[PDB]
Amino acid sequence: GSMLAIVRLDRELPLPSRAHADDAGVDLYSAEDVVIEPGRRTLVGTGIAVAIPSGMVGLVHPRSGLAARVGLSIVNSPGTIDAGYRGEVKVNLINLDSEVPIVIARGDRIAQLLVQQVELPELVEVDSFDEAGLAV
Amino acid sequence: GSMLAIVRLDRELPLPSRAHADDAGVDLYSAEDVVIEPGRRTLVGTGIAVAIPSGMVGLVHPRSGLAARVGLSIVNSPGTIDAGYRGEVKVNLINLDSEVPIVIARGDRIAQLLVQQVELPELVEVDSFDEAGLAV
Amino acid sequence: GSMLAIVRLDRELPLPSRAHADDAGVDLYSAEDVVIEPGRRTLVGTGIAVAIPSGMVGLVHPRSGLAARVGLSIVNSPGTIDAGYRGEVKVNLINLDSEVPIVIARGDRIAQLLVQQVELPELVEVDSFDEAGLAV
Ligand SMILES: [Cl-]
Ligand SMILES: [Cl-]
Ligand SMILES: [Cl-]
Repeated sequence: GSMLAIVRLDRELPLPSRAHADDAGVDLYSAEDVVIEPGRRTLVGTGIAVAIPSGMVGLVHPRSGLAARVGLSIVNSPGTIDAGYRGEVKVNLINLDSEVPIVIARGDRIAQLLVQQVELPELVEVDSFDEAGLAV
Repeated sequence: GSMLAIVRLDRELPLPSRAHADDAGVDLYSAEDVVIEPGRRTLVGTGIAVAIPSGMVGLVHPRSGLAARVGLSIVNSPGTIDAGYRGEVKVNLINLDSEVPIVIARGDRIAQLLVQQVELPELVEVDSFDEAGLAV
Repeated sequence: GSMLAIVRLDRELPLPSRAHADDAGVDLYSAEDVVIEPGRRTLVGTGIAVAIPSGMVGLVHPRSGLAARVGLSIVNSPGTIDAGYRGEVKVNLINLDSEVPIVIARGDRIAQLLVQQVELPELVEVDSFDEAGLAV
């Protein structure tokens, strides 16, 4: 198997973990108590940092279920975390409901983190796609 | 090549299929007739279930083209389907238009399914990233 | 390493490039000057085309930072680009702010392009998941 190094910047939150072996995502928690009014957005810290491996990407998705059903989502979904980035993971949350505010308590699940391989091609300009080495 | 097992829970819908060999996504259909009013959302069944392989993830994306141009999207995009999950695939659809309802007929394309490899690291807490085995 | 062929359909825009070696995404630019009013959407050309390799997918994501903080996103995020598709990459942008228009100048960063491997299974119908060859 493999590992992902994680720092709890906020030591009072629980350590994120993969609940079941097959689960693509790991839930991340809110470091903040906030109320997001209808149609509004706010950047919320998760209180963790990660060391995504070289050649991979971290992907931050909204969650399904009750959270989605109340209209919680992420403005820039999917959020990306580069191997470079070892700062706090912060999530740009939006309330897509038109009438009902979303109350978020500190410790509440607000997003999930996936990890995948990523290709890192150098972009090479061509004048047209009539070049050797391209898909037919 | 490879295969993905699919169950038609709703036997009266057509079987989803990859239209062209290179297509990343396979279109999924609505099992329901519904009208989504401006700014509203609703959870809609696709009438299918899939068996995502161990070590992979299913990813449910909104479609481009006319659907996107009328403002159809998915609240929690991208939706994820774990190797665990063999229930019906349901899509949390939202109408992002401010004035015009979106009419969806049973059998209409409402999302696309991609399949990718996924990494499944165990999350290991560290006090800081000054540890052996990490990207430089 | 690897390469991705890119055509500048609009020769007056700068060539997109991976800013740092570990960056998952490459920023794409607007070929257009446009103002997106609150809650409105518009399809904007990037002035480039790409040749995604066989067996891979291009993924077009919204960007984090100031763009996300003003409410810029993509209706059908993540946008997908197939190995088939060698036309101009166009982005369905939406202003998720309720009050403040988003001004986009020609040359402004409006999205990022990731490249990943993708699985291309043939979908095979089964009557139930009680079949050989499936995850336990
Ligand atoms: Cl490059
Ligand atoms: Cl874990
Ligand atoms: Cl197929």
